[PDB]
Amino acid sequence: TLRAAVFDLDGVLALPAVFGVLGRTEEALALPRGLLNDAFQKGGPEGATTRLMKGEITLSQWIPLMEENCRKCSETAKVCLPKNFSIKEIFDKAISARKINRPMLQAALMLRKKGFTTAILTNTWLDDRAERDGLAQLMCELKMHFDFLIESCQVGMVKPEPQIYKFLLDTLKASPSEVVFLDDIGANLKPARDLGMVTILVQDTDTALKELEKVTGIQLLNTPAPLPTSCNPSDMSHGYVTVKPRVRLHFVELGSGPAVCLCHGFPESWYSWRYQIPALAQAGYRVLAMDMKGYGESSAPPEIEEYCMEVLCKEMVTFLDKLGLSQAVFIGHDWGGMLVWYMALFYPERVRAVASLNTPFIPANPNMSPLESIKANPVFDYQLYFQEPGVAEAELEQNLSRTFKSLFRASDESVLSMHKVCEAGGLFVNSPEEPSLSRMVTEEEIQFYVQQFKKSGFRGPLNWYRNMERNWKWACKSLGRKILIPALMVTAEKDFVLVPQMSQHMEDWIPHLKRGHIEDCGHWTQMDKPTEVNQILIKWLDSDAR
Ligand code: NA
Repeated sequence: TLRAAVFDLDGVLALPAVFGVLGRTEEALALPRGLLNDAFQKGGPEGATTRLMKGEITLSQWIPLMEENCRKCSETAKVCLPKNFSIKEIFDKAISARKINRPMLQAALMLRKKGFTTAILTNTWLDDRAERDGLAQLMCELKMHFDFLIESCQVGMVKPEPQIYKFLLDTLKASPSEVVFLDDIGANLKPARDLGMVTILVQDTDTALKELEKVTGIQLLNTPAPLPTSCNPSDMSHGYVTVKPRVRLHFVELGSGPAVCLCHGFPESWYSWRYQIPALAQAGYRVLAMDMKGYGESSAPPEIEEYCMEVLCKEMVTFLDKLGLSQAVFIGHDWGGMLVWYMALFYPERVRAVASLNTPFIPANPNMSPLESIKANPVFDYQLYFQEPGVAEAELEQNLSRTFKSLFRASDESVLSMHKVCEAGGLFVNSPEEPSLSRMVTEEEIQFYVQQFKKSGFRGPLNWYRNMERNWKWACKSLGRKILIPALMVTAEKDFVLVPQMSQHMEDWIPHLKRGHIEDCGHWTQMDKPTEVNQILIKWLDSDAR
């Protein structure tokens, strides 16, 4: 019968509770027990703290009223507050120390995944302190995971008044017996129990989650490690820049801080970074996840030479110029990784730092045609199949769902071997018509790629492979250079085309190179091991890109 879960903020979704600082301050200063808690609740429904929680006044206006209450309580107790006593300092530290209670958030996310409507209901204030950004960030991270956020200072009602509970039920569109309500303050839980709500008094998180699990019948404790947060395309900010007549690049943008430009490979999308975008934004970066030229909402001109590396790099420089960005960190995967190494070699002044997933940096050999180098490696046979215009386009466009379901597979799920493709007659000739769904992707995720590729198909994307000679002549101009800006190379153990061993000589040309390595990871690094990718990238960005 339960179909809604409501959580308090202080002491439930975030710990240590700010309210607990009154007791901790009394004990540290050896003040009479309850002195600061009595000053905080002084006047009850008519006192300063209720006015603050209803939004009548702001936190900075309340701070001197709380201080006056502290003195009235200390005078009646016959005691004295310390010389440097500061309510602002006490509250600044408590708010800063209070972090998200990750197991409680994990449980709310699980209930929402199982069809529950979730909400945060909190008695809170209008924070106008100089340090208010810290709590604004915490609220942004939390609220995105809930259907509703109800704050006392916005609605002009406070717990435990009956009106805020009726407002909550109207918001949830639910009868009280269909709601579980979690709170750490017994008095604020009482009105919800009177209406008939299932209530949980939260002291330690583990016991609260055992009660929640028992009453909902859903496993919440001891669960497998969840995936990082993903992106819902319709919830993102979409940006568009014209880099030349007829050529417009699309990107998704999230976060504040140093600009980080994510460059996908073939045949992908900005959406290939769906697990990285929220994580990097939360870590303090302004993420720009591109639809590379030829893909998604970016322009896809038909000419092969529009996709040579020199042109593609010049366009990424123009993209930064139009956005007013002097630099960005460039992170690439597959063809995007090849692009970011050439951005580092030709435009180091515009690249704050560079990172590649899977694609190594191997200098061009000026004594061998790129055609002969490609012919020498059996795993690169699919590149020769992609050379003749129209052949691979017809195969890849014939059934888009089959194409993405065949390509996007973990290392132990393959249906396509990248060798003997020309002799076989195509990539999918020994592959099923209706491939099974990989554990890495849902049907809904495959359908997003299908819809993106309906616009321009595979001509633009395949043209990235049709400039081997042009790219080789341009790369040969850089053979006397080294990459001396901050760089990271991430290898994937089970990518059988871009094998880790191919990156072994990179330090000869990038002497200060940093590395990451992902075990049991295939070609589709970002979606195969997203937790590991996020950990490696954030660690590297925080040490080398700030
Ligand atoms: Na072949």
